[PDB]
Amino acid sequence: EHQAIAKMRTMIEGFDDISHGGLPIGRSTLVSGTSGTGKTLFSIQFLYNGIIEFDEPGVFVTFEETPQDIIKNARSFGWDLAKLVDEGKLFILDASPDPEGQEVVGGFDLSALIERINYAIQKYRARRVSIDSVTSVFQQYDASSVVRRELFRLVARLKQIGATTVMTTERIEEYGPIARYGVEEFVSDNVVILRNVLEGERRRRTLEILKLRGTSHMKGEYPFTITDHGINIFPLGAMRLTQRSSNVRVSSGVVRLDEMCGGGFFKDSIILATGATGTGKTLLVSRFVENACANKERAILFAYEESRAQLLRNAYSWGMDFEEMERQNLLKIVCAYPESAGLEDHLQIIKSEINDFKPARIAIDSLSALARGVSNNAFRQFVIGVTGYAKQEEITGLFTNTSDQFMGAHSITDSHISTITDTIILLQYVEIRGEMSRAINVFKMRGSWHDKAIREFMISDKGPDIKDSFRNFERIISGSPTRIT
Amino acid sequence: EHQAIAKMRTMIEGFDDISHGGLPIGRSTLVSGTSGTGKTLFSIQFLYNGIIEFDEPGVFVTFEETPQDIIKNARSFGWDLAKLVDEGKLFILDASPDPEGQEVVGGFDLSALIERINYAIQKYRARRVSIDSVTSVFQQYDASSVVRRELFRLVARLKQIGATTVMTTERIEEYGPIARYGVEEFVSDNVVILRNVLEGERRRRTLEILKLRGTSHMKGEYPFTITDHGINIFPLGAMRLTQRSSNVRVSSGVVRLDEMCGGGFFKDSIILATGATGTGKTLLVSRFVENACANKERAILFAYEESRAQLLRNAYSWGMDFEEMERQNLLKIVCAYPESAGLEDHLQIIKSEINDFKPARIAIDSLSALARGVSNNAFRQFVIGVTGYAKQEEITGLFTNTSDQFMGAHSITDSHISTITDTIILLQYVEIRGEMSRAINVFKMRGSWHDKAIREFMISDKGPDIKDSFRNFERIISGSPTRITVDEKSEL
Amino acid sequence: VFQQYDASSVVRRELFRLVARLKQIGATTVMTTERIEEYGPIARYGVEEFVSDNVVILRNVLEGERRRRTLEIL
Ligand SMILES: Nc1ncnc2c1ncn2[C@@H]1O[C@H](COP(=O)(O)OP(=O)(O)OP(=O)(O)O)[C@@H](O)[C@H]1O
Ligand SMILES: Nc1ncnc2c1ncn2[C@@H]1O[C@H](COP(=O)(O)OP(=O)(O)OP(=O)(O)O)[C@@H](O)[C@H]1O
Ligand SMILES: Nc1ncnc2c1ncn2[C@@H]1O[C@H](COP(=O)(O)OP(=O)(O)OP(=O)(O)O)[C@@H](O)[C@H]1O
Ligand SMILES: Nc1ncnc2c1ncn2[C@@H]1O[C@H](COP(=O)(O)OP(=O)(O)OP(=O)(O)O)[C@@H](O)[C@H]1O
Ligand SMILES: [Mg+2]
Ligand SMILES: [Mg+2]
Repeated sequence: EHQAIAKMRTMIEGFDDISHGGLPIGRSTLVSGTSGTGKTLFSIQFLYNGIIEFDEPGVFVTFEETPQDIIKNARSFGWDLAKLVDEGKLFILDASPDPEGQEVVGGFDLSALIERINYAIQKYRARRVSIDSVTSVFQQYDASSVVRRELFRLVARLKQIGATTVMTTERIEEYGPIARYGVEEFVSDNVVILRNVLEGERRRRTLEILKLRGTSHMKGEYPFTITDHGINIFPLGAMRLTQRSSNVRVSSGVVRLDEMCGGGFFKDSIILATGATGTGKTLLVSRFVENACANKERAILFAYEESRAQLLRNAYSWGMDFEEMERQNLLKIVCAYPESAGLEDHLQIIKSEINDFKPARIAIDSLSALARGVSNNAFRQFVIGVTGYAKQEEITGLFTNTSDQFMGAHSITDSHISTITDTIILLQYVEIRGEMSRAINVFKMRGSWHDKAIREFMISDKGPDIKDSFRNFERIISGSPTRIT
Repeated sequence: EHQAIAKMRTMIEGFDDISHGGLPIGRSTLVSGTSGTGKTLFSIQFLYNGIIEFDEPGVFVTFEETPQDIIKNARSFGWDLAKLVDEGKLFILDASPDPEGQEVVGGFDLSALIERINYAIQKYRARRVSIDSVTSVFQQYDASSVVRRELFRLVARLKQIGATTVMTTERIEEYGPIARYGVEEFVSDNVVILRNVLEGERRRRTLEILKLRGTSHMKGEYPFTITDHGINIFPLGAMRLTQRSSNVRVSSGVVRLDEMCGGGFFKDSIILATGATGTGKTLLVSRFVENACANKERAILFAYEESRAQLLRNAYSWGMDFEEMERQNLLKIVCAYPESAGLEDHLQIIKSEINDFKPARIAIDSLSALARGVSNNAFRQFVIGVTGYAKQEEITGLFTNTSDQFMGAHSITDSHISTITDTIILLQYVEIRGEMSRAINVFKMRGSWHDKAIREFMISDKGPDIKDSFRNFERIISGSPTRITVDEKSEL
Repeated sequence: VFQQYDASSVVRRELFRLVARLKQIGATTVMTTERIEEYGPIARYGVEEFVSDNVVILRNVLEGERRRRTLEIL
């Protein structure tokens, strides 16, 4: 044809954005990865989504797994392929070998198979084809050049037939050659690499479109997660800087704080509370989560440092009954150890729960605990993710950070998140006469005026009481002021 | 079946959590690793727990070790296989070669072996199968493709038989190919990798479930230990943030402290005492452990810096008789150099002893010492483990930390554990008039009010005496203050 | 000895034969092997590791021009 290469949607979450529309129609895409990367799942989801969203029949050619198994496995994702096979929308073509045995039936090899796939295609009026582990077929006794030819032959016949195909390959090195024979890379029109990178005893799955002959696509690796719903990719670099921005205000749950912020936090905003350990970030969170219930709004408190029970003990000791918020179905507590997941996973759990609960406010107690272990770059990516999501969803977010050093801290954040944020509330210890007092300061607020004082404050059962500034002192920011008389 | 694959529990501690229920029934799981990683043990434990806990017979196929040796080595874990063989619950089928000699044993091999296996399975009504090192079978003269097919044949036949199987393979590189031929990884539906990673001159064993076709499972490596009870895995990432939390108070063993903490520590709480060397962390510990005996409760003191003798000399000089606490069976001391093991080992020793003694209190004199060498992330993981265990077990835990720099310390912890902890007791030196005095502060307390004073304190034979704050000083925290007030008293 | 002209599988069989006969005889044996890399495969043919009951690795590590010998029971 005379125009811009057309793409078939995969409907696999996030993939069509990365690929700028989908898989190129009528050509085949190589998808390779090491064991357990999700090659097989990709290729099934491509067919399954075809059938269920466009009523495009599919043909799935298997060389190793058994059709019963392919079917059985899909149940993991709540997919009934046996039904689809019955309705004639899906056809799994068994090309695996005889557990029993013979060695002279496939002397007509590529040729013959190519006929059965063409027969199947015509028969079911197939639009999508997935060949699972072509690699395993020549893993009979071949050399690079022999593979290049067979692959080419196949790709080509399918091109003639007009089918959009997904071919699956295996690799042994996460960052080494693209597929086993260092030849499939160049014979396909498109290449997709699925990686399961190790790094620190944790595993991180990434998907990469290495090339799409004829169109554009997002470059590099994107994290993804295999869930009950199959492959889920987050193109964190595909999120646009187009979030809605209002002037409406909301309370912090602490009136005086509201005053200092020039009448409260903005609804559309990302508020950061930083401070040495024990300064009172968590008390603010409690208070901010409570204010959303007293106004009959839903709030989620994602906790990564305290148990659901402890959170309740400490909250109740500050007034506020978290128990009720729970029943009233106005407040939801989560709680998990940063270690019980990858940032990718965490991010999704968060999104996920936000979707099932549709909160108005959200508080993540200690981003600084989520940064444990992870790389700064991996972590920043996470923050932009959760931040950006809350921002485009009109949810007001309160995030917490504990600074590594009490008193004398020379930066707002050790991870340098402060720019990714709209409002920064800052808590610090101040040594006043052999005692450790606290001080709160609205460091910055983006669309408002806010107070510039570093007010001292106390914590009682009643909660946070913000008092006055240390007017008669110098170097209050050092943590060790110098009362000047 | 219209259901997603079901799993068989291995009962191997920690494994069913990592594998979300067990191994997939009717399929085979490839377990591979380098020499001495624990392959053979995993496979034996899988059959053993199969028989002892569900009365599911097992067939163990062996290609290299002798049935007598497999039975003999299992005695290391208190397992009498010879008995089970006897009662027809376990059947070791010997597939090893005879120390004499025959050629061309590749063909009939698989097939014969397969009905030998089928025969045995059918004969004993086996539900579980372990094939030990299939690897060694084609290690007769083969190339990758021949391996791939043979494997496939075998797995397949077993699938047909309906057996849940554990297959074992060797590797030569800790992070190299999954299994010798670079082919086994793909033929198997499930793959488990046992690693015995070096690093420093210590070895750390990890288990990873790489893939389970059909279901979910935890990802990554998990440290485990081989013990007299076999493989023991700690899914430190599977521990849930659901620990019970009470408002009950308990004493620190120092009244004045108790006041400062708004009436003593919380029963449910992790306490951290920090400060430069010689400030008295160990004194606080001793006192905290004694307090649990004087109340006839059990306490364990895991010490990593002092001998059991030294602890006793120093204790007695502070009053408190550790001798009695011992006899009375209320106090138990441990002691061990951080270097005499890996963090995984330590964590387990701690847990183990907490189970045999059921303490109400526990103190670890110096986390800081356990941090010697180990990486920060390995360490933090360790702390969350001991910390969380303590917490879900209602045991009050006091941990100690020596800061790397006396005076001027700008962070509570050098390893940044301060967020993992409920109450923080800080000890510091204060230079006052050419002399080194001490100060004690309750830096933070999660559920109470605590005192914000940086009180000076002395140490005598009576123990710790907490005096008053340094009100007329600026830069206390810095360790080197400055006195103030320029108006003594004059006329009108 | 097999450094005469052999491949991995031939070595595994021969070793196994020897070790086996020795165990029958009732002897407690120490068998020595060479390696070329201080941290690579355990022994030459990457096969002796699994054929023996116990494995001990002697290392002589370089690192900064000094040499440090270590013994490990693997
Ligand atoms: N419901 C589920 N929830 C979470 N993860 C799942 C679920 N089902 C399967 N998985 C995961 O997905 C993986 C499946 O990968 P898959 O079968 O797609 O093919 P593959 O890894 O590409 O290739 P191979 O045929 O070599 O195994 C499993 O290893 C497992 O980690
Ligand atoms: N009932 C109470 N009465 C007086 N002060 C309290 C009370 N509860 C807590 N506090 C004070 O508040 C502090 C608790 O801090 P909080 O739980 O708000 O979290 P944080 O400082 O933000 O974070 P983290 O606890 O992880 O360091 C304690 O140090 C203590 O001084
Ligand atoms: N009771 C025990 N306590 C602690 N460790 C033990 C005990 N018994 C055995 N071990 C350890 O476990 C190891 C046994 O490993 P195992 O026999 O399970 O198989 P392998 O290493 O997987 O394979 P192979 O030795 O056949 O190459 C020993 O090397 C030893 O380190
Ligand atoms: N009988 C005593 N009388 C007066 N002071 C004592 C007595 N015993 C110990 N001390 C003092 O207490 C200090 C001992 O410190 P302690 O045993 O409390 O542990 P630490 O400071 O926490 O840790 P570490 O000893 O490893 O540095 C000595 O430096 C000394 O000044
Ligand atoms: Mg907190
Ligand atoms: Mg000490």
